[PDB]
Amino acid sequence: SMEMDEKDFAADSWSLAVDSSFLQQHKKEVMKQQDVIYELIQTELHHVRTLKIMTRLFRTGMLEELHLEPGVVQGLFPCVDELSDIHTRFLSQLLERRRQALCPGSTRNFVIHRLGDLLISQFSGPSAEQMCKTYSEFCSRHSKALKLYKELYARDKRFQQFIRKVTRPAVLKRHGVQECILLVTQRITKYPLLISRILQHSHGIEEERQDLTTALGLVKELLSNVDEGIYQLEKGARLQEIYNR
Amino acid sequence: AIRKKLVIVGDGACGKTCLLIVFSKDQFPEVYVPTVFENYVADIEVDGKQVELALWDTAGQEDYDRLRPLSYPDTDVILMCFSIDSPDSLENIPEKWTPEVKHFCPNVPIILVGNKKDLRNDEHTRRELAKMKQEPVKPEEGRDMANRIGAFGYMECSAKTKDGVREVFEMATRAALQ
Ligand SMILES: Cc1nccn1-c1cccnc1
Ligand SMILES: Cc1nccn1-c1cccnc1
Ligand SMILES: Cc1nccn1-c1cccnc1
Repeated sequence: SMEMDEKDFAADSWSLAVDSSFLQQHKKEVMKQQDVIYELIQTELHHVRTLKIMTRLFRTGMLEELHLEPGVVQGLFPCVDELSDIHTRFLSQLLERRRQALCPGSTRNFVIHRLGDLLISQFSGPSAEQMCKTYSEFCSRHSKALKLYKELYARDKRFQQFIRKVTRPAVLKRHGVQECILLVTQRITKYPLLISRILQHSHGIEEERQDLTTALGLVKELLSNVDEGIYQLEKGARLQEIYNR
Repeated sequence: AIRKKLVIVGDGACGKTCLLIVFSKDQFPEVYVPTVFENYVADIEVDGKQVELALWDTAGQEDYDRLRPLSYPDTDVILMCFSIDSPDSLENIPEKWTPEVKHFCPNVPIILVGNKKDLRNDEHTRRELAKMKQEPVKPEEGRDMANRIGAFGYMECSAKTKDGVREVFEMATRAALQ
């Protein structure tokens, strides 16, 4: 992540991120809504950062330092460039909505009143089709990636030294290779939980309540399609084992 | 330190997310209780042994039968949760959660955990449950379910007051080490 965004999302909540004199000007219901919107953006910023650790620290580091057989790095990090493009673009839209809402003279005081339309756009049309195709591919390659990682760590000395080196810093404690893969798989199922709680506090404007209800429905349709499109790939699996599923 | 992995499973209203949040922060948040839990790696020292215990939640995966099992690879200990204010969450333990965990995590110890124990003597909870001819889960009902499903053990906690929370994770670390 970049320092400007990390500082804007360093606080545990929206109520602690804004100035107390600004917080005091809002009703409790607005504060509850803003705290959940802030958590959605903060966790999206962290999710994009997990994808950057996968692409820049692990993937590119292996290509530039190690002598792995072709197709091995892609097997460890399936779809990471596509996933990074989807979420970096989504994160850009969320952060621009916050930036437009800032009060003049402030870099921290804002209220986002219209999130629903942005979520409907993300979870409909071509961007939803790309999310569905990419997560169906990623989640079907998840078990294979973990097994390839374990095999390489147990048998390749230079691979083990590389992993221990780049995961040594305290800031990588939660972000080893296997931890990154499960963090990405689990991201998509966090969206309905966050959207439902934002909706619970967005009844004040009927257009907003309707837009968040539509967005929640689109996210659930996407998840159902992804879930129905998954079948774990296994290295060396035989056709007979596949057609006898 | 040796690395171990913990996964918590249970119905949507069982309190698993709150339990992970309270343990990982060592506090019931005073300003904002997070909606979700990403992951955490706890440094735990139990009975003289140092362990890095990676913590994972299955919240949000309850309706997705092909995504949910992706949380299980290489799990060392399972916390199987139910809420004491929800006798319905306990009924789904033996024939939904237990066969799934035994299939994907063979030979992994399961600790059955009764969450929200503070609601057992809460008048509002007793009134709401009495309308459906129900009462908060009794301690013997939790122990009998744990015995029946082949659990490593039975424990209770309250994320709200923090009571019993440290003990659950220290025992989970001992189970993962065996
Ligand atoms: C006083 C305060 N500072 C940050 C948040 N809050 C707050 C406001 C209302 C209820 N609870 C906490
Ligand atoms: C490989 C594995 N270990 C535990 C569970 N799984 C698994 C199997 C099939 C689909 N998803 C996850
Ligand atoms: C195959 C499967 N997917 C999700 C859960 N299960 C399951 C359920 C019961 C027993 N064994 C596996």
